[PDB]
Amino acid sequence: GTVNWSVEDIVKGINSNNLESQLQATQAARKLLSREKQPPIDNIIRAGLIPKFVSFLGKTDCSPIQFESAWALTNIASGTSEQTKAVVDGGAIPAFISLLASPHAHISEQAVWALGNIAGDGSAFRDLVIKHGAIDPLLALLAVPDLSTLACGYLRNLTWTLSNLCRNKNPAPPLDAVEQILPTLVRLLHHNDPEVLADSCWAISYLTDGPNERIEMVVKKGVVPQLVKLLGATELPIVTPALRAIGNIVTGTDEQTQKVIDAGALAVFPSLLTNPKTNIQKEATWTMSNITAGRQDQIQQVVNHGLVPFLVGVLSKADFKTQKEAAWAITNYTSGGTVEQIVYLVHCGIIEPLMNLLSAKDTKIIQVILDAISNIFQAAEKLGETEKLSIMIEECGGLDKIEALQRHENESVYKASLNLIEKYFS
Amino acid sequence: ENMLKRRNV
Amino acid sequence: MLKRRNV
Repeated sequence: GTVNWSVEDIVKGINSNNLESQLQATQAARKLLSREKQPPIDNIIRAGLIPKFVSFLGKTDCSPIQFESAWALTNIASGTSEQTKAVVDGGAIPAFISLLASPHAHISEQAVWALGNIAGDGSAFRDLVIKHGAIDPLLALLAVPDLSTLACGYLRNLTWTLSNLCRNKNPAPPLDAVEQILPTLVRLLHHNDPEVLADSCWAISYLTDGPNERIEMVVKKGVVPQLVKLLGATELPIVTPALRAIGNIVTGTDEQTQKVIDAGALAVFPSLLTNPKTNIQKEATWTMSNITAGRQDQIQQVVNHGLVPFLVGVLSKADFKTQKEAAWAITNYTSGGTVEQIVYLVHCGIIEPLMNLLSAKDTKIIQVILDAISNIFQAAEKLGETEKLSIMIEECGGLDKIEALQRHENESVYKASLNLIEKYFS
Repeated sequence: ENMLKRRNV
Repeated sequence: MLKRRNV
């Protein structure tokens, strides 16, 4: 009786002076919008139904129509920016925020979902949602002694919505908004539902993607340990965002980086650096490059965990992108590491795989590598081993590639090449 | 990354 | 800053 209705019929009824007729019509709208494929969002919008739906949200006396219209608006906002804008333009935000206090959980759940889709669109709406005061009503929904007493799906919806209020960067969420949210976030990050866990990590990964002051307010809550732990999770949906947070945190101050190391992060990398899911491998190597780009005692930490061998491996065989992250990890290592350390690196077999990479069709990596070689020679120059090093690079045909690059087009390249040639060979 | 919006189906 | 935010 509310299945497959035509847009005009939905209009016909929503316009009647019959509450019940409207309810039936609003529900029919919901079903159209909740259909498997091609929900007639633009058709419903053109019919001018949003204002009507928004107004139904406030019909306290008829919770049923509140729900239906909520669900309907929710799906419209789930669309394009263009469409989401329509919902916002209709006054949906304040109304949805009002529903968070509803006595009907499935209704405030919808409101949660709805606000989730709106802040999702981006910075602008994200901040408008905050300005209408959504954060408190939301957080209030989690003010319970034990998160597990809440309906699983309901808890997931809130988590997801909260994560969206942490998302986007130009600009980043308002500092006080982040400060306000973080506490609940930390608590959610210790829940047993993999879903909640994944989105909790995403939220954190978002907050840690920015300036050091941002990273700090996160690290300041002492969640790094928990992240390192989730970093070891067996579910890829959790591991991915966790590795993102850790990877971001290590782009900050060395003190912040130290935190993840102290947390045991490194012990998981042998696994991560050989992980089957290509992308996890790229993130892992990228993270490693931001660790090798730090304090020597930190580089040493990498060395003690036997991660160099893995870096050699990654450099030797992996997706090119992962190799590019490896190139950096290496170059950064040789850029700030001790002599003894730059030596160990060569002893692990860094030279061959590193040379083979010079054949890569990418001027940028070619620089990072020559750059890296430079650093290595200089360490070998301090041990009068420059010649011996030359042989190696010559043994695996590296020199045969440096003189070729010498005749490369990019300036940075041919120049770096020549220097090496004359200064360390011919 | 889990994407921006979700449609209740 | 050797730390690059490939973001």
